[PDB]
Amino acid sequence: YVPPKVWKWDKANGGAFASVNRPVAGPTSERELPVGKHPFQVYSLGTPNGQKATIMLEELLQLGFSEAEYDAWLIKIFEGDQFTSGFVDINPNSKIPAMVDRSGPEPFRVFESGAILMHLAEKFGVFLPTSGPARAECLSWLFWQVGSAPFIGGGFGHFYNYAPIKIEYAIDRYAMETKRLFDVANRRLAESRYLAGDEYTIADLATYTWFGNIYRGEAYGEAATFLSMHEYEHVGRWVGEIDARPGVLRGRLVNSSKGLAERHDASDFDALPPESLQAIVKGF
Amino acid sequence: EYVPPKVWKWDKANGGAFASVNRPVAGPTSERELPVGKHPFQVYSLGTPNGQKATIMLEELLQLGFSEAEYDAWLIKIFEGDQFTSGFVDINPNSKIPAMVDRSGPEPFRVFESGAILMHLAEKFGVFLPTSGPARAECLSWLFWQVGSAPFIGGGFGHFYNYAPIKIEYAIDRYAMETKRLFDVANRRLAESRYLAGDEYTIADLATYTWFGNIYRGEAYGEAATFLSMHEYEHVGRWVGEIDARPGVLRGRLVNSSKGLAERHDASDFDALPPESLQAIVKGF
Ligand SMILES: N[C@@H](CCC(=O)N[C@@H](CS)C(=O)NCC(=O)O)C(=O)O
Ligand SMILES: N[C@@H](CCC(=O)N[C@@H](CS)C(=O)NCC(=O)O)C(=O)O
Ligand SMILES: N[C@@H](CCC(=O)N[C@@H](CS)C(=O)NCC(=O)O)C(=O)O
Ligand SMILES: N[C@@H](CCC(=O)N[C@@H](CS)C(=O)NCC(=O)O)C(=O)O
Repeated sequence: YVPPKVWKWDKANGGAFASVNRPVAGPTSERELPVGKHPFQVYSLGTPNGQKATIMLEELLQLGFSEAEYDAWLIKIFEGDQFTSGFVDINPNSKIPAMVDRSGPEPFRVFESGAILMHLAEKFGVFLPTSGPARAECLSWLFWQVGSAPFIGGGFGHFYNYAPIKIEYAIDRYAMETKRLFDVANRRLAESRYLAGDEYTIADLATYTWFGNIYRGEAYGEAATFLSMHEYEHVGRWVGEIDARPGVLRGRLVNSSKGLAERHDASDFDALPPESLQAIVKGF
Repeated sequence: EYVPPKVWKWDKANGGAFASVNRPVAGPTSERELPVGKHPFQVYSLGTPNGQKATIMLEELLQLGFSEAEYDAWLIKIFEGDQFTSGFVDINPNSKIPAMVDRSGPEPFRVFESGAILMHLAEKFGVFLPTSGPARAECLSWLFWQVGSAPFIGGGFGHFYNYAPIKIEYAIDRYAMETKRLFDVANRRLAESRYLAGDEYTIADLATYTWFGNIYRGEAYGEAATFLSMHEYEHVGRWVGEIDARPGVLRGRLVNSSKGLAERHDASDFDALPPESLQAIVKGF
């Protein structure tokens, strides 16, 4: 194989995502989004990125902020729901999560999980230092997470778990980088309880959804063995602490095949068996 | 066909040119302190698109008269492992450029990641980022979009098309397709808006412009502009052309660059270059 002078879209690419991945953006059909009664309207799926948004909102509800009540509407990314006119209008990039803030007289969109986390942390004044050097430390780790997850999911996850052919050079490239990123976190968590200081912030939440899912064996087949996750004992400590947070236990279940399809009221969780909200096990 | 082992082992080089630095472990590999100059901001960087975000931002602030944005930009040679000295790891645990130390107050502190540097500076000086209101959310959305998507352009497309030792059709196709999709996102936005997050230039534009302009104008990744049909993105081209004319862009692009200044330690340093370099875009080597 020799790359052509001009790339053309003529072959399938993406494995399980080959029915949605395209070289062009924009909507593929006309459909409006549903709107509920609560101030925050979230359009998402319970992947690590969706979980950032729904955990953040559940964290705010644990603190008593009624302005954080939310409707979490299901977006099925294997089905192309991210390409409806209504979804593209709230996220031009056609990825979950995306949100509409309806808490004021004029609604507006917020897209990208990092922007959603920042927006909510700034609105309520929690989980992000409002000023001082600690703010810069938190932002540094949050942007680090956003800039590095593509290597873990779009790189390692894709080539290890979804690509139709196993490609040694690509698997090696992204397995190596994923381990390096876990080592960055592990070395930080050897010296600090949380990534950006002594307290849990949005930088921890953002990293945790990805790292905990991989570390505890729930993501990408046998990846936890493949990547020698046992090496990262400080990551493990921090995953265990965050796993225990009530807002994490609730938020991780939203838009999830193992939890709630959607969330429209706090009482929706009463439909689940009590075991679904109990401690995330660590052993085998 | 290849069969992955049960447990991954680091048994083969990976990275092409970058195989002399890419590792599955983090942390410092030598003890060396960072140099420190006289100015309030100390930047440790290289004039890649990500380094240019930092140096352009500082030059934009100096363009507005903010003397508190004066800076030393020290060169970090990423092919040679300068990013793994103890001094550099101390300011960026992730060992990537740009990173900086804010020495403007009584206690210095690190800021790492280009997006965090842009936000830190925009918040400090109250410019290039709406301080409140729905426009702030729009700006942050586009800025995080840039940071979350550049890995597909550089770590995906650029790597497989330009650096990997073997041309891998599936990987080149995956990331060429995604790079084009991201250009199309920007192109469709810029068809309806002068800038990404509204009518005015913000840090979201600066962050995206360094990458998109370098690819679009033909200076990144060999023949990528022809390969990716850059001529298709006329609104990206219009926006690149507008940002190209800003003096802070023209100066900041030249910092830590093999076609500009190796380092910046004072505003007069630019008088070492041909004067035309400050007046029109210079394409990198
Ligand atoms: N940088 C983005 C990444 C979001 C992302 O990868 N979303 C995925 C699910 S986790 C998605 O919606 N993919 C749809 C698609 O690629 O078509 C963020 O942090 O929100
Ligand atoms: N178009 C995407 C569809 C899959 C997708 O969006 N995956 C998510 C995780 S479910 C991902 O890798 N997100 C990267 C990030 O968060 O930056 C692809 O082909 O990789
Ligand atoms: N998300 C990071 C990406 C920074 C990045 O990719 N830095 C590259 C040069 S542009 C680097 O220093 N690479 C060194 C290495 O990989 O060893 C940011 O926006 O700052
Ligand atoms: N370790 C890196 C070294 C090269 C590198 O860091 N490249 C930069 C551009 S020079 C990149 O793609 N950064 C991704 C980003 O900005 O998110 C690799 O092999 O990809």
